[PDB]
Amino acid sequence: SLGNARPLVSVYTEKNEPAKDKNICLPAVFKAPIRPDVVNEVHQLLRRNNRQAYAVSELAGHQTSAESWGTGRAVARIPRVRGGGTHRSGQGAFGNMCRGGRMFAPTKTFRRWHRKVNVNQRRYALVSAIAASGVPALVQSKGHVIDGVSEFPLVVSDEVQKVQKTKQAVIFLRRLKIWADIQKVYKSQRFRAGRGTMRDRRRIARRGPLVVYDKDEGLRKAFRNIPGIETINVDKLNLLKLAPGGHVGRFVIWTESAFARLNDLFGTWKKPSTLKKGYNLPQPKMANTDLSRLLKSEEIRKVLRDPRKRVFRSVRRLNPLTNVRQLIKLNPYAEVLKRRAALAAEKRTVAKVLAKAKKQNVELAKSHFANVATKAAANRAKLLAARKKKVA
Amino acid sequence: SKRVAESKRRLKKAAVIALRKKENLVRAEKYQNEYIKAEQREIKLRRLAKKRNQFYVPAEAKLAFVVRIRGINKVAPKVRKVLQLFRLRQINNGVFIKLNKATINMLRIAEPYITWGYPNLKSVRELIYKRGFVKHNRQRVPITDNFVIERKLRQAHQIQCVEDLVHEIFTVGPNFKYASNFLWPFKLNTPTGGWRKKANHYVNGGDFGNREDQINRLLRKMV
Amino acid sequence: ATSSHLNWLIIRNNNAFLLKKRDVKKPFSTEPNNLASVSSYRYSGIVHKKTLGVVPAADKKGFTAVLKKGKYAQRPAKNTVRVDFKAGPRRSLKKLKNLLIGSKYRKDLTQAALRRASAVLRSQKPAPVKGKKA
RNA sequence: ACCUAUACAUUACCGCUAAAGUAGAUGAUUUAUAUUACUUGUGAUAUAAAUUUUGAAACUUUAGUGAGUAGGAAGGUACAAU
RNA sequence: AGAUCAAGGUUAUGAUAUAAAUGUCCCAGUGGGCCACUUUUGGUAAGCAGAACUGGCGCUGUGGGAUGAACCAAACGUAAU
RNA sequence: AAGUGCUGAUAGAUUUAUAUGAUUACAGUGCGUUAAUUUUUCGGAAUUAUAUAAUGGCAUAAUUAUCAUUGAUUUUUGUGUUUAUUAUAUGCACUUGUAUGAUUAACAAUGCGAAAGAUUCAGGAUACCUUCGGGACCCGUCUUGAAACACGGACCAAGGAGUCUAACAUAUGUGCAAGUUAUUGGGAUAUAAACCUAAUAGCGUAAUUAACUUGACUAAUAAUGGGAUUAGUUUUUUAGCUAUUUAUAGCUAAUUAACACAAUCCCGGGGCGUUCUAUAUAGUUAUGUAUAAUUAUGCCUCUAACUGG
RNA sequence: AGAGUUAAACAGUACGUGAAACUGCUUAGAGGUUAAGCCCGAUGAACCUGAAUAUCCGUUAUGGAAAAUUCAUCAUUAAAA
Repeated sequence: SLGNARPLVSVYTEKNEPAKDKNICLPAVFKAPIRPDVVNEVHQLLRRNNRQAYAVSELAGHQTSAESWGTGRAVARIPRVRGGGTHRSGQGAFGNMCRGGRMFAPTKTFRRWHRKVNVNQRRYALVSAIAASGVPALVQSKGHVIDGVSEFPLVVSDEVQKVQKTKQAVIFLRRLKIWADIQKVYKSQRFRAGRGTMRDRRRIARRGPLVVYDKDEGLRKAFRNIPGIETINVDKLNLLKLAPGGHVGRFVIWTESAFARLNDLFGTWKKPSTLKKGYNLPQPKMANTDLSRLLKSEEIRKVLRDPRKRVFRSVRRLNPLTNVRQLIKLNPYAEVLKRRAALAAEKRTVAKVLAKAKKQNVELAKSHFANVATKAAANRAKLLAARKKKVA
Repeated sequence: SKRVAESKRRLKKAAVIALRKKENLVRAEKYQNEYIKAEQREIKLRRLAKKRNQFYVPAEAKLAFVVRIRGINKVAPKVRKVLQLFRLRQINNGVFIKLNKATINMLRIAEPYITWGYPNLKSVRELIYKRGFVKHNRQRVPITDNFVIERKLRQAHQIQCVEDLVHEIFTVGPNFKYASNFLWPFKLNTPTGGWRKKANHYVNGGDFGNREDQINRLLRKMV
Repeated sequence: ATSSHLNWLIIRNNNAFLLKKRDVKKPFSTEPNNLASVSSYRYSGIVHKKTLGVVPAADKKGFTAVLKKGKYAQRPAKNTVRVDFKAGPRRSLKKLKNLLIGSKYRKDLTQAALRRASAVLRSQKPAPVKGKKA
């Protein structure tokens, strides 16, 4: 929508120089969508074109003359070698199970080694790489020591293209605080763990920055022998440089006249491009893309219904036939029938211990007459019934 | 302005929980006095019809209790289907069944894998109190209180208490179909003391088919 | 463009600091601004200026120099470098944790940051102790 | 009476399957207390202390459930290279 | 035989719903079967030959029948009771 | 059938409930009317009215409906009646109290992670040896069925078998969209890469005939036009629900109307083909014809074109 | 067999590593049953792994020292956010 949105990119020069009067505007590729899923899928494929053929000799296997010395000779049935006298006899020819014999399907030259990616999909893989070469969260997650740099995307003046001796390049990469990255590329010069070490790849290190110049006055020769850094020209812009491995966001350095051309290559949000015929910058599926302000939000939290705030687990089934406390929770009336028959069974044992007052007549001291003495005070309920129940 | 709202919720959820407990007391009191006037009437009718020398038949039984008794293999595709529809798919599962001509001819079909009989009130109670579970969107929720019957069945039937389940099942009510399909089938366990043959009829050996009063005495040792 | 959720789903798995270790289901970032060192979404190098951490010291033992986030004066397109500010409390082993709650109020890392400065101040101490047993 | 299965049952654990919940943390929540509007009474404000990220590809809750050749699908795992 | 109006009560046996409905890949394998109740044909009979139904074995362990592909119980995540 | 009144034993006891959500509703204890009654006297003890619909009991009215009907059973109740029964009328504090958050915790004993130094208690079929009990046939394969008196295998290390390609088809990912696709080439050029790019060319955009013919809805508009079954957005009024200023929302629907996506199910309509049929045809436009001079205009129409169901 | 050489001869011409198959010797325990192996429960011997500090009816009552302070009721001042 915008093309502006952070619309002032300061330019720096050789003495780390914040101050110009030249402040150019952010060239609107940098809002276009970062998509590492398409960048990885263009990278997977496009670097299959620097790739030449391996293939085994198509006569390996088959210049014996072995016929299957065939059943019934107590020995199995492979083609065995004919001769006698050379001790390669009979000895097993032609099969992949055999020593000497031809491999399962031998590798040919007309395997598809190279590939064609669609050319908009290259441009919508370069665009996501350029757009992620700003955004220093995604440079810093390639390693890339960038916490000395003073801007993103870092733009140096055009004068650095005239530099000519490499001593005056590590003077330059010192002053812009990016020497500490190419000092990290010195740290990881190692040896490979292959088979590389026999086959002429005895290592890389990691990558470093990428000086995107516009006109090599002497720049490319001046930055050759620094290990880690590599430069590029704005017209070319290889993707396999700007996202090494499928992984967006190499630490990049624009010069001034490099940076001022990106509003032509991939044109702008307003108009198409002039240097790429008919190209039109890709539109994201989600323009605002900040969820924590989308969910914040007061345009949405006047709709939301149910923030169910308990958990409600609390589960265990008790037993309402041994745990009495569940009976009175579940069938509350059944509490009554407990206090009715157990009260009525109380007076039964009261009556049957008074059957011993038929027999031995002992007490009745503080134990069982006191169980029945309350009836005499309970007589007053019937004695009030003759005087207080005659009020209505 | 939230704390004003919740403590009016919290004190109207209290008054409704209080107005269930008394309304589930005097409703269990009314339901209990039915089961005293009922069985005392059938004493009164016999001690009547003896002196008038008539024969008092009692009522034929509605409400069976049907329990799969035997085995999940070697079963034929028409006893395989009746016993699916009776929800009896394991050994020693039991469901409540309303008896008419239309399920009795289905208990006839599934007869050698089923023992059944007509249950006591004590048997109806002890099966939903000790073993009794409940369907909350296919989940088998236990009982744990009588909110969990008040939830799904008070708004569209008038069952809210646990004794309203027992009343809708002992007296086979209009909401019977709702309150047997509410209860997940009773996963009883194996009777202590045992079975007798499991695969000769109750009149010959003792299991499958109508026990018809002795589902109560079996369920004593099964629940 | 730039938001901590778009930035994170690019970084969620293909990171350079995330270094998951072998059984433990996907955690550990070795970031310089993590302070509860897993990889969450909001314990992270750049989550865009909720980026607090707790570093010692430089002078052990007294300090914990705290890199406080260098915030919304920055995009954080870089700064004529600012964006780590390093206000470092000192001099009292359990007063400064009140002076860190007192300092910041960015209530998402807050109890997981003074949970870390304690666990630095637990660690830098033990020089004149763990000695004699005579 | 009693003994006896990998069956039945109640529990712990593993998976599966099916549902359900959580993301305003310059927020939420406690405990006290100062003040307070005061509505009797309960809230709102200040103070002091306290708890409050999760590869949201996560975490939390709940229930059922588990035979398998030929065979198919998912998720891991060993080897070597870019 | 239809196209729009008017009237219609409480939706019209029972019990069930481990979700059902539908495309594509007609994708893999298979296209030698054997056993058994009851029915049955050829044969004198057969652990023979050939069919109808249901269930099994094949693919399936465990308990029982001393023993066993199919019998009788029972179907199988690791454990206690 | 009731708890009737218990007494014995057994095994078991998830839980980082904020390592992103009640420990609170319950009930239970300890302070603040009354009065006699009783009992022990050291407590307790008992007592009414205190407000119910009253539910059960009695009498009676009343009606729904019935086994059998002298009657009984009810049903709706209603009144009176007293006999009982039950619930509600316990705030404020305060407990180490009970419950409920898959209800295990209180008491003791034993023993010190013990500076290096070093014991106690539990556990360890790790991978074996010793001692017993139980179970226990040899794998791979074909087969209806293998421990098979079926085939291969004495043993061990290395090797060893579902691949590249071509062309389709479906599914999924991605880019652009009536389009798309550099890649045969060319250009720039940093190097068999990447970039840029003119004319085509494929495939799609329109089909059907053996072929020649012909070539897609009444219309400046229309998703199988129309019809059903439609998810969903708008909309209707109604009580109505939370908030209400009683404004404005959310809710069910009752229910009005509208468009009805997708998908399937029915009925059409067009293109082309084939066939019947209308034309008896008049007639529709021009050559011709009428004239002037291919030309101008008349108009009949021998001629071709054209209309029709 | 001593000695010597080397960093090393456990690198001495099978000359780097030096696996399995199979085995001479030492040590340990044991031996008449499925031929041996093996599963599961335990076992003797042997070796081994793990083990704990702020409370009942509280991170409460209360006295000693040390050091020191953007802390106070502190106050100004200087910043950087």
